[PDB]
Amino acid sequence: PVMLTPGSGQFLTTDDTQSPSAFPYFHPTKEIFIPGQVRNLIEMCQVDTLIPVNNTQENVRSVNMYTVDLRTQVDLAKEVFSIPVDIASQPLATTLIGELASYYTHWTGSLRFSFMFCGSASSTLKLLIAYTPPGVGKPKSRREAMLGTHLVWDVGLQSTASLVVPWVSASHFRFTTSAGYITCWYQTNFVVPDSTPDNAKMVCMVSACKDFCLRLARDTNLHT
Amino acid sequence: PVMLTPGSGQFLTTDDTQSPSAFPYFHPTKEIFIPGQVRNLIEMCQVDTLIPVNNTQENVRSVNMYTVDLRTQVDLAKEVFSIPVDIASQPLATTLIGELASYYTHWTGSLRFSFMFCGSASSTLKLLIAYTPPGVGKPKSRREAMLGTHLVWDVGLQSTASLVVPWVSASHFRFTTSAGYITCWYQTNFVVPDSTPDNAKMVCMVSACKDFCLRLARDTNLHT
Amino acid sequence: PVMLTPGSGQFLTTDDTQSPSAFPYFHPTKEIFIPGQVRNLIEMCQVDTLIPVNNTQENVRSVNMYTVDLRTQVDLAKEVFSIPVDIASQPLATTLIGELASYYTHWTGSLRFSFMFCGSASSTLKLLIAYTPPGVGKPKSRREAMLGTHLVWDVGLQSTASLVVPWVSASHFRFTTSAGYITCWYQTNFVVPDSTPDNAKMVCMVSACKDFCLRLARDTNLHT
Amino acid sequence: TRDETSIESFLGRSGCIAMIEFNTSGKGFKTWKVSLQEMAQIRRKYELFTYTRFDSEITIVTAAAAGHIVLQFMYVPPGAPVPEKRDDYTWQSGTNASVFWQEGQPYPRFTIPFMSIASAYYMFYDGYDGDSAASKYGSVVTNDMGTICVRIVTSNDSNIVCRIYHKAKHIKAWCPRPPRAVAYQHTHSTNYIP
Repeated sequence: PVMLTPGSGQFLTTDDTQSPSAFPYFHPTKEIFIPGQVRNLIEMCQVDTLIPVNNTQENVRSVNMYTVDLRTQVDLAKEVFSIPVDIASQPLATTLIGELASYYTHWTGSLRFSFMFCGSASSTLKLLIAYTPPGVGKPKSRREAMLGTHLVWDVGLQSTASLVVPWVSASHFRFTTSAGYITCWYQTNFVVPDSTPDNAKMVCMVSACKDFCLRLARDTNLHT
Repeated sequence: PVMLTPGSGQFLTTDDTQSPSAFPYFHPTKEIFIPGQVRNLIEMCQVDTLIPVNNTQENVRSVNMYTVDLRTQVDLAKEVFSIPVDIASQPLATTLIGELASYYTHWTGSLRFSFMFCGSASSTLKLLIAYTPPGVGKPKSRREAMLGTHLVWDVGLQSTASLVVPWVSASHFRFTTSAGYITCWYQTNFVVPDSTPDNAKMVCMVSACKDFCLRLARDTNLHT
Repeated sequence: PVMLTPGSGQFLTTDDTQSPSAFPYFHPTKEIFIPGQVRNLIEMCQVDTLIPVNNTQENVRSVNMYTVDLRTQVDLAKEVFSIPVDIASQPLATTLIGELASYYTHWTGSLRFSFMFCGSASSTLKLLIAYTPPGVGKPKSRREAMLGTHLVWDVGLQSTASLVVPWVSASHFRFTTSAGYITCWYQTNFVVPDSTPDNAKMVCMVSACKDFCLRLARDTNLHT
Repeated sequence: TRDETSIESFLGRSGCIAMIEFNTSGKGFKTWKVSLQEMAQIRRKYELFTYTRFDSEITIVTAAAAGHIVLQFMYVPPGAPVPEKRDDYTWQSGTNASVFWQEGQPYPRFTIPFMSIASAYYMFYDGYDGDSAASKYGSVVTNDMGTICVRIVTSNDSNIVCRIYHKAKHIKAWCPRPPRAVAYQHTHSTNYIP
């Protein structure tokens, strides 16, 4: 004695019932050990990938989109670069973390940004790397950036610098379509001895921290 | 081996079966603490709300519907006010308890009526507040009201008075569409010194007691 | 209270449900002991069956397909025979193991090849039996065969020889439609006294070892 | 928390991987070689990995237009013979898995095991079917998953559309890869130029 109830005989595409094996007696090929098993996408989000910071129409078809120019022949009052911290938008959107977050509606947790200087061992320079919180508005000068959260990075002493931007929003998650700005400024002119390139390149990278989380999966035409 | 039985495959709108989650793997946003959770509507019925006692065509579009006039220039033999104790009808119907009872067919338990005098600290007066049981018929005079259940309230001494009307009907519930009358009478003229208003206002309030209960929910056009 | 789910009411031809007996009260005839019960086809694969090595248009309608000629009147530089070790193809395909493997998509494990010399007790000869691994390519001469895995078999001393070819492929199974070659060569001329046949016959056989396994059954027009 | 980024959550959601259509009036049957490469949105998610292993649950949503129609859906496993005609011997073979379904019944469902002779499917394969200049390269060489075949069993003017919903189950994935940055041009190929 049974009653079927209003869900009976549906194909709900998200259901999780048992179903008959088409091939009993068949034993699948034994699962051997293969290196590099992935159990969660958050393992992939934790890898540092290059930010295409140098988005200009001459560079976007090439390796040059990843490298920021540092040079002697410059207006030292201008920003070196700026990165909006939202993984929803350029330049972060095509990084591995921006790509994995594009499969989800909601994201949360801390982002690690890393910067690598690629000038000679004889090249020296100070850069000021500043984080500006959401809603504060991007700094207009090196002095304004220095009054905020910042690192004065001597690239002569340290070839790499890092910044961890913690989660800061009213809700425990935010949609994947502000988080603030990272901005870079000259603290000094570019210093070199003779017979040394008077310019260099810097590479910017992003990854998730161990607290990172994605929620509410979605599929959309962000790839055709 | 099963038999379906005559209820099988119905959509009974009041059913309580399980049904499949459309979104397994999705974890809802964490439930934070929010102040003022309501678990039962009887918590809301226990709040004192103002009775619109002064239902006249000049006052019903305004704050004046809630205030009863008390004055020197009056016929002291007339009723000050009367309230039918049935929450089914005016003036009680638009109070929070009358509104919540309008979602139900049946009600039971005790009603607390409260009266607040809003004349000056120099103003004094006695009012006789009388309860008349159901079927007895509303008092025609202050003497007839005094022979029944009543309070002689000195508003000079006490700025607030209350009356609890207990449940009195043959059945344990009654329909939401008598319970008796509350009536108010002048025991004295309105007494003031010089430079004092020779009139004042009184405010009437109603709430449920802890014994109050509502039964058999219904939806109807009492709001359009 | 039940929900049917998307598999409900299918006839899946590979299903394994219970079903009603058409004849309760009927008791089947008692199962007596009968000799030679088979529980698994791998018991049948382990029997030595003759290889039709001598596939020529004069012999294939007759007993002569199973016998390889050995003789005095021969070019001693030529191969005596060769057998591709794949049970998928001629001559192995019509042996009992080739036939049983044709009901399956995948096979694995070791093959036992046996050779029986049927010349007189007065007849003597050495044969070189060589195994060539898959991808190496069939030997062109007795010297090249001797440099590989081989037995020098004196048929005068031993009337039977055997070779076990172990499983050698990248996957744990291979499809039933290389495994290498078995090749046979004269090491000596055919030696006899007077009044003895100056030729003899050899018979080749194949079976599975105890490690043999077949997987993923299939039916196809390899018999009409 | 973070179960929604598990590989079972990310790869193991049901999707329409194929769209079988045929007419009747030979003719009254259709076949589709099973692959995840047909639909770009499905393909991109599997191609975040180098190898994947799963059983797969097939659900077939059928609509038809001119009594109730009867269909046979047949799974032909890797390396078994695929139908050439509507009443070929392959439809009767007890080695194929068939589900007979009749119109208005709940949609047919079955799970195929992981069928491959290798221990996982190759999403990418840096090698060949053989030595020749004509030899295939890439994940078309490996990964025969089988073929889904459909025929009408009923005797006679009708059009039939079958949506093949597929859910991967008990999923394992290995060696993560950069996401596909540019449009897919062709099945199993990494080619991208318009």
